[PDB]
Amino acid sequence: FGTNGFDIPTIAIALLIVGVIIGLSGLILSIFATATASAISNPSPGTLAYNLTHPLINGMVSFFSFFPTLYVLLGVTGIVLIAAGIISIIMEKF
Amino acid sequence: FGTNGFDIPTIAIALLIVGVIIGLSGLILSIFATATASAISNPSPGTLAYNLTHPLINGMVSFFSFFPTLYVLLGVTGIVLIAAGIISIIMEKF
Amino acid sequence: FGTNGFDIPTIAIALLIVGVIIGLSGLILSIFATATASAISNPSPGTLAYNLTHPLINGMVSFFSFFPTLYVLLGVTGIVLIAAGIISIIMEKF
Amino acid sequence: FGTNGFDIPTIAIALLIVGVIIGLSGLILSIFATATASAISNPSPGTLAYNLTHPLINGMVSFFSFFPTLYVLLGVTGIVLIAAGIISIIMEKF
Amino acid sequence: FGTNGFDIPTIAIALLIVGVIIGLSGLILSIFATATASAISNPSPGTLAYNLTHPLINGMVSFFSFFPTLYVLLGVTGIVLIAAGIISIIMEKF
Amino acid sequence: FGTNGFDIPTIAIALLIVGVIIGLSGLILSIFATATASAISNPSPGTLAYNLTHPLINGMVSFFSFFPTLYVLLGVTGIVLIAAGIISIIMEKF
Amino acid sequence: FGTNGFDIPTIAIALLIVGVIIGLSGLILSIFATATASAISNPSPGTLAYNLTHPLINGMVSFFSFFPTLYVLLGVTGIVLIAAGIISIIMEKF
Repeated sequence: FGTNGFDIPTIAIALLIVGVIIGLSGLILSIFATATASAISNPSPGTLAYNLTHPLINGMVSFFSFFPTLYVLLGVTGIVLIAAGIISIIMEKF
Repeated sequence: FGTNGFDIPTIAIALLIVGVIIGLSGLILSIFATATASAISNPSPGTLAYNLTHPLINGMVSFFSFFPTLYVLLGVTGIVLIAAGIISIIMEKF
Repeated sequence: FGTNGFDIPTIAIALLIVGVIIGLSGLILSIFATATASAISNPSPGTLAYNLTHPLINGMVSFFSFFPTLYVLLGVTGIVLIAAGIISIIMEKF
Repeated sequence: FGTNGFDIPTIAIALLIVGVIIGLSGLILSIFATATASAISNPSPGTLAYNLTHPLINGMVSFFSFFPTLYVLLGVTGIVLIAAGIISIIMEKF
Repeated sequence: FGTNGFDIPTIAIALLIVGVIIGLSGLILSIFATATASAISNPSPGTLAYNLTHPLINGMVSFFSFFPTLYVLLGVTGIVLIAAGIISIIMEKF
Repeated sequence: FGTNGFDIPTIAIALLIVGVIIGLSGLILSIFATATASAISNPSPGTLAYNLTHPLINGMVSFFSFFPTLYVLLGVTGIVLIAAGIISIIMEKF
Repeated sequence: FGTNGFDIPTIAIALLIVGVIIGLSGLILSIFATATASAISNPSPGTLAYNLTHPLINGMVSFFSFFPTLYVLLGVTGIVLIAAGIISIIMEKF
């Protein structure tokens, strides 16, 4: 069901695959982050260990804050692909 | 039953395939999302784990909100294809 | 019974095939949709699972609402084909 | 009684086999589950053994709740197969 | 008594075979289902064994409810075959 | 009863095997966990043995809490397999 | 009196053998169970010997309750065999 490479069933299973992969990734990251939070303690506000450890958790927070926008881009990409498929169909179907 | 590649029975089974695939994808995603919701807990509003986990679920929500429009495009595509088939029939059938 | 490729018995069996295929497709989709409806539950209006699952069923509803017009186009196509056959007969039969 | 591989008697005995196998599986699982229920006791709501054992029975319940939908899919599959056989007969029988 | 592969006596014995096989299958399934019904008991409405066993009998009921439509398809198939035989006779007998 | 490797009776006995194995595993783990609970005692809240033993039982509890989600994944896997079988049937059965 | 291995007199003597063997087995088991019942006494409800002996008689009762279903399966098996013989006769007798 297509013209050259645009196959709606193929697109459907592609959406299936991306959705399930994203779900599993989120699940794994949440589970692992729980373990990380359990592992690290809070020694003291101003001792040696605090100076040693604080920037690490800061970078953790930063990167995990960067993720959402990445997910947004991943979401938008598929609309572009499907639109291109529609346009390619239109171009030489007539 | 056609002229070059437009076969109404073929289109019918194509619709069959896309419909069943979409149904199965929705079923699987709903079932898996139930498991995800069960797995992740709510630690606290302001502790370390909250900072660690919140953007992930935010991205989850975002992507799952992006899906509906994708399904809409997938729905519209077939009308374009069938219209092109009708026009191609008309062009050289007379 | 025809001139070049227009054969009324062939058209008859073509109608046979398309009708039976459409019937089977509708039957299968209804049966599967019953199972889908049974499988998915309603967790709560505002919890995590609702946010996780609602757009999926929304897209389901949308696509299944798109189907009827597709069936309409499929229905109209055959009239065009048969009319073209009649015109082709008329053109060089005299 | 068929064309290439579609044999109604073969389909009949296939249905025979699947039905009897499903019956035996259900019988065995029910009998074994009775023994499981008899074996495990209820120590106390909050002691060590409860913490040790509860998630296991929870997973038991979950998986046994997953079975019904699997049986539904197994039921639907045969309709698809028989429909395909009918369509294949129709295609080249004329 | 035929043209290429359509033999009315062969069709007759084919109907014989399918009928007797279906009868035997129904007989065996009914006899075995009686034994299944005798074997499984009703422990209690809400105890562990009920949670352990109920979905199994639910799936049993579902699949056995799916059978009738399958038998209907099996019944309809032969009409298609015999009609195709008649049409094939007509095509080149004249 | 299939096309290449999808055999409904084979799937049925596969479900049989997985169900019975899961039942036996749960039975064995519950029985053994009872013995574990009986064996270990509670020395005192703050003595040497408590410091020596508490993290071990903590890890026990953690892992046994991880099991349920694993069982959930195992449950979901079969739906994916059966759906793929149905789709593979549909693809080239017509 | 048969085609390849299906011999009605052989089946008759086979039924003879199975019936007489089952009768003798039942006779022997009943006679021996009478002796068992005579041998074991009832010491007291709560003394050492009761704790020592009760699960044994419980298992006795359980296994003897399992026998009836086994006899049912043994009964059903022969119908399957004879039906297969009839079908095999039908297949190539014509």
